[PDB]
Amino acid sequence: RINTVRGPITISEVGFTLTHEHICGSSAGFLRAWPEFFGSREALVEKAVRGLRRARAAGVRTIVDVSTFDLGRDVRLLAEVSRAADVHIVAATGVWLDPPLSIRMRSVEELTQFFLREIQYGIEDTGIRAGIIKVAITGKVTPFQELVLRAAARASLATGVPVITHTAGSQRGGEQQAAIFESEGLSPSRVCIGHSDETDDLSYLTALAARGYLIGLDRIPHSAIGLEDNASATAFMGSRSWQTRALLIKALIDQGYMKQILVSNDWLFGISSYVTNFMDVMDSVNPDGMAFIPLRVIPFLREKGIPQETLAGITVTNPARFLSPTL
Amino acid sequence: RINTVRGPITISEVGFTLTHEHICGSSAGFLRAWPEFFGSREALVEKAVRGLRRARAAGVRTIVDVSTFDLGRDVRLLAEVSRAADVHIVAATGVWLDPPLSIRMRSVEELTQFFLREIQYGIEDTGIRAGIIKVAITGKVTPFQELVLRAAARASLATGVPVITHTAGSQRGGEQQAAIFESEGLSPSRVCIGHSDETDDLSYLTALAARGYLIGLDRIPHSAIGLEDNASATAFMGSRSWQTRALLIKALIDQGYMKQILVSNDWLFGISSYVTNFMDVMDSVNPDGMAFIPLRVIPFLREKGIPQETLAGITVTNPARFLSPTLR
Ligand SMILES: [Zn+2]
Ligand SMILES: [Zn+2]
Ligand SMILES: [Zn+2]
Ligand SMILES: [Zn+2]
Repeated sequence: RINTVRGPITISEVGFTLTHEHICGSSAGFLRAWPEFFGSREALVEKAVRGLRRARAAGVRTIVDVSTFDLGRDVRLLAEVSRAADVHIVAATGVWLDPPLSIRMRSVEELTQFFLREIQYGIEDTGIRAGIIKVAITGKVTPFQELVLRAAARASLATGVPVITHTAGSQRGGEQQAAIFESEGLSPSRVCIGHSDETDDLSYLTALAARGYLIGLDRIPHSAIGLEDNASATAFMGSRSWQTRALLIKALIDQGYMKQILVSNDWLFGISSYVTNFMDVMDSVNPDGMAFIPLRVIPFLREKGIPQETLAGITVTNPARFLSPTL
Repeated sequence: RINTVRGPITISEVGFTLTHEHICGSSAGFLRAWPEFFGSREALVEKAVRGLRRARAAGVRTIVDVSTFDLGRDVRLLAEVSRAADVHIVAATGVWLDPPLSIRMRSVEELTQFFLREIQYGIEDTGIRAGIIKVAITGKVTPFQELVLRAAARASLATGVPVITHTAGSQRGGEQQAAIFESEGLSPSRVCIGHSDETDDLSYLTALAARGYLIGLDRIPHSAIGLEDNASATAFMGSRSWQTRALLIKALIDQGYMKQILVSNDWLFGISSYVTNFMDVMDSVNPDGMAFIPLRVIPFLREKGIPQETLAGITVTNPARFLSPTLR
């Protein structure tokens, strides 16, 4: 069974899954301290519920919210929006790219204990347990990021929950991450090398898929094409089209690696960790929000001749095998 | 009136005040997410209540907890410990040295609105209003720290609540802060240049005092000594004696600026923002905790011939004048 913000669910219940999403991208404590940054907490909830409901109508049954403590994960927000939209949400532990001093001063042993608290006991005082461990690196894995990766591996080995990575910009990084994970004895089948759609290096992608890593092609709608006069949009969303990103899905299928593909949007319904009003920029690029994958990408890939059964295995079977805890 | 974590109090109720203290030095959300780092939340509360009751029995009536959002300020923790210890606690807004992306991506106008929120409306959903604005600088003041200082000056000018600064480094950080605050139209009498005991540069401190700034001599027990095999120690503590720090208090009094002096410990009862068990290092050096000022420093100054009324001016009158919201 898989832990969600509404409690444990069976594999059969998981359904069509978006494996890399966010309700809100923020900072620890920030939503609670300055909700008016988002208009109000109520407005944010409304926007998230509407948008998750549209994804539900398009067939989405589960999302994995890979916001960590330092991304401002508010598991009570997740629970309220999950219940109202009636969509499963898997919450995360781990460490992203903005750890405060209380996190980045910690040892690998301490970080391991923190991840285990969140997986085995619960997040804060809620009893809601994390279903995945999220880590993030910047180009060259820093000494601290390597501690985070080792603790993630150790916590995955103790609990069976999988690890999902943020690979910054387009600098790849999967091979450096995989080296550390394997030095800890972690199976590649418990790891998703995320944001792998940021690169067109098919040799790089295929070699990781061949080792049994899951490949996250998970920022599919992000594109700043047409927004070249907005430097912050280009930096965040890139200059490649969504079709370019989506065609990597086809490319890995064609190389025989359909079982290794996880697809998502990396969307959110509010964001404070970047420039002010950036949510409006994203919303103008992709009005479909989290429904972008079932509404646009799935038909696109059918139109390129990929069988329905193959797309169902990528959107249903792969996420379930990935999320089901496995020692 | 002055806002505390238990509501408004009158100036006469403030009493002997420690104007630069912390219940817990942490990071936003961290006490909620990992209370077992401190043993438990219950263990932290119990230690803080004992430490504050000890301070109260030594004469303290109010502390100013200058923990910002990014220092993990938990006003519910402060309210609980204040009620149990019967010691007033004034809470802070502002930005310290560890702003997350959601804070450090913000404009001066945005940070002004955030500080105003915490002073005028309340912190989080608690209704507890900040009574001071805390800012921190390093070196010669970074562009972001300058933005924070200006937002602080603007929030001070709109509300009358004072500003207290963390002055780090050896670049006479007080003068850079004063120039920025004065460019905004902020009165020096609304500003405490904190951690001014970190230097022995008396001419520098006197000159600031003469301009009307309050001088925070507020890390007196962090002087250390005896902890040479501890690197984290003298990197965060200091290599001076507490008596030499305390003699700056007398030096400024003798120059004629007793009413410009604020004295404190910069203590806490838990800390997660540095090395693990740094709390144990601190407690070993200063077992008096927040009672160090009244138990050690006030007797030391009395022995050096500073009169009662002068000591009461520094510990009761100066903090009341500083904290009372004043648009001048
Ligand atoms: Zn990411
Ligand atoms: Zn993401
Ligand atoms: Zn300080
Ligand atoms: Zn302090």
